[PDB]
Amino acid sequence: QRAKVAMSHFEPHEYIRYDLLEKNIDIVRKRLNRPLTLSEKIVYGHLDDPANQEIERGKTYLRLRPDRVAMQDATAQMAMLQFISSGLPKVAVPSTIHCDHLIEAQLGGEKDLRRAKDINQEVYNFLATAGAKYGVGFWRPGSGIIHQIILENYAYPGVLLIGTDSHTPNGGGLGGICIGVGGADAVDVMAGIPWELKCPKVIGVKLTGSLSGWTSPKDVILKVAGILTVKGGTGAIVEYHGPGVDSISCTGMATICNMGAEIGATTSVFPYNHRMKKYLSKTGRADIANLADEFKDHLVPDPGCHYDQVIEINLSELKPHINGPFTPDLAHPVAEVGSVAEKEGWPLDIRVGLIGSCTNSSYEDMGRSAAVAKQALAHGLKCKSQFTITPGSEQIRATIERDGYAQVLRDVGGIVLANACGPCIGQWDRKDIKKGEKNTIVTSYNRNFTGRNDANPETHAFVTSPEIVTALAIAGTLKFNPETDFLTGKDGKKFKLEAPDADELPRAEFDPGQDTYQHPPKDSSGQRVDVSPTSQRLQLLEPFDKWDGKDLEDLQILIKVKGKCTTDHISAAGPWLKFRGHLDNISNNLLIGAINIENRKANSVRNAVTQEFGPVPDTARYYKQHGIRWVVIGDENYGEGSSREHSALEPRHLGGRAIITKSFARIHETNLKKQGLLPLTFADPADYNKIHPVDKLTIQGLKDFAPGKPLKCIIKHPNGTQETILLNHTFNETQIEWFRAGSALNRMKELQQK
Ligand SMILES: O=C(O)CC(CC(=O)O)C(=O)O
Ligand code: SF4
Repeated sequence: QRAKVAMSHFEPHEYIRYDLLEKNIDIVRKRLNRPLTLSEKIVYGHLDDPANQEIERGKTYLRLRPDRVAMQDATAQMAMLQFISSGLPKVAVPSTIHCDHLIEAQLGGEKDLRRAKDINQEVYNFLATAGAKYGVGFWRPGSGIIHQIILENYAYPGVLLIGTDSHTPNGGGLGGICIGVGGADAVDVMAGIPWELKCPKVIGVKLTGSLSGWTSPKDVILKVAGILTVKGGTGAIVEYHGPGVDSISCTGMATICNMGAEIGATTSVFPYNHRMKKYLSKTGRADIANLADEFKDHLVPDPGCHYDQVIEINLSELKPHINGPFTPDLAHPVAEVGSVAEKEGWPLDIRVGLIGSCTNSSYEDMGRSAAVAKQALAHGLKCKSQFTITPGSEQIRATIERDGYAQVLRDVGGIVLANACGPCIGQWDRKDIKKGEKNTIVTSYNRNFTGRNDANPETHAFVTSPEIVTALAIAGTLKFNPETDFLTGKDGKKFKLEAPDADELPRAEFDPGQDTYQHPPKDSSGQRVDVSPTSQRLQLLEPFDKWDGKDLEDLQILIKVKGKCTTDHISAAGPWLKFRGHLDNISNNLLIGAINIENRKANSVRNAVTQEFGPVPDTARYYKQHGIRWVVIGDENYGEGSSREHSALEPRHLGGRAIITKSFARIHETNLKKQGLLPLTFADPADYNKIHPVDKLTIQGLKDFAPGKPLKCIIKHPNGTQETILLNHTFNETQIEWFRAGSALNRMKELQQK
């Protein structure tokens, strides 16, 4: 470039390329002859061949070059084990590993971490030395949660970042296009080969007005989530625009983008503006803010760019919301959730109140919660509900501890957890309830699908802002309304809660903390990575079978799934995180949470030759060692949720060939294709009704598998009738080669020596 500004402090030699962004935007701009949205500018500004790339929203697969890769320790293991199989020497773009997903909440900060490190020394150590070996930066356990370390250190306007986590859109709060992927997408960028992405549509949400009172940034995506729903954002990027943008802070902007993962959006982004400039300078990146100020026409939407749908939200009419209890999109004003709870049969007294995580743990957030705590304490009140605080990073723990917020929150009775996901992915030894107990918990997180936080199917979880969680945790009931209601203080007087006031960023600078990162040594030409051969924690990958050149006749249906089938139903979290680097060990959780349309139950499918009902994993393995290839049949938005590539490897390992659904979620469908399976959707969703557990399917036409050509499937019913349906797919000729080779990885390897 002519400028020479580093990407971050951890890669001083790797410089931001806005000259390249601008050359490619301008190449593109002139083929297209129209105004581009901001996400078109950053996405198309990162094409590997802008002159030849065919660009059609919701139609072409864009071939991109991401700037940096970020991995999280529950998905970095499989990501690094597949990278280890590419055979490549070192990674090709800046990459980092963050250790946040294997630390369980039990006693508090310090104690839960010493136990995580003892318990997990094998995995942490594989990650650290594979880091030292292949050049990936390593954030040491307890250092923070990946989306917070990224926003505070690695995100900047104009970055195209990919992370092995669904909540990676968090970065859009700093004007970057940060998309979540499975580990095999991460090894493509890391291997140096172009990454593909189906050209997104752009939903535009225009923000008008200013935020007030109890209303936070969190509210804007709770309202939008309710407006679009879980199915609403699939295939698009939500771009936020309007006067109202400058009324939100950078970390508030990151809250909104972060929760956009729950409506199925490819990512979410906000335009470079002064709030982001400010945060850049307060997080030690004044120079990124200054460089960006000179490339500002490339970091805002063009005038009159076109959104395929526009949603208009008035921040000034907006008022506090609590979403749930079993999806992020049943939206409620905080004002009404009391009544709905009693009309509906929802536990009214709030059991545990949880604030924090990477969605709501900025200094601003911690401060507004403390500004509510400070008033209850000022009337000798304390938390009527159990209360936990999770800092998203060591830097946020260190700075809020120092500016006093952390003690305020201990004084109303909160317990500060380790700077790790903890109860947000379900990594929580909860004890106040009995299992099966019916109870209500309120968090400031994002996802509140079933059993996500404690695996108690009957726990009713609502998500809202940290300030409303504190206010409702002192109250101990969903019946309470902060805005309106009075509290009886220790002294017998009533008073009400003042809407919090708080500094957006520290008056002072931010305390980084001690000893959070391990640099890769460009030194250790002799760094060695060893997976002990008999480890129950880690296992080297073994190449999947290449395709047989034949059609898939007489496939047995392992399970026909009724309803919602999220990646937590396919590959559960909680206790299976322990085996996230061991494929034949986590495979014993294949589809145990899914509902079998035959008997309305989970984990009891009927074995075809023994005619006895039992676990799905077992039955699949049965089929496998008997030579039975099988298929999974699903309903809408299959593979919905978390990025877990183990939802695609695990059917591949137990002998699955195809998953035929009415619709797939984005990240799950890339992962099926990457692992050599067939993701197929019905060309008519009414055909899901022609297929029964007992039918055998033949998928025909693999021989002349073509982009756009649909596949013909013959349904063979027990009485000798058969039916023929058509099945569509989104395989381009790049993905058909992954199919052929048996996985994308087997293909990757054919491009060297075969
Ligand atoms: O149906 C598809 O082709 C994929 C989906 C999600 C995506 O990859 O963006 C879509 O195009 O809507
Ligand atoms: S599990 Fe929760 S805290 Fe962790 S990265 Fe995901 S949204 Fe953030």
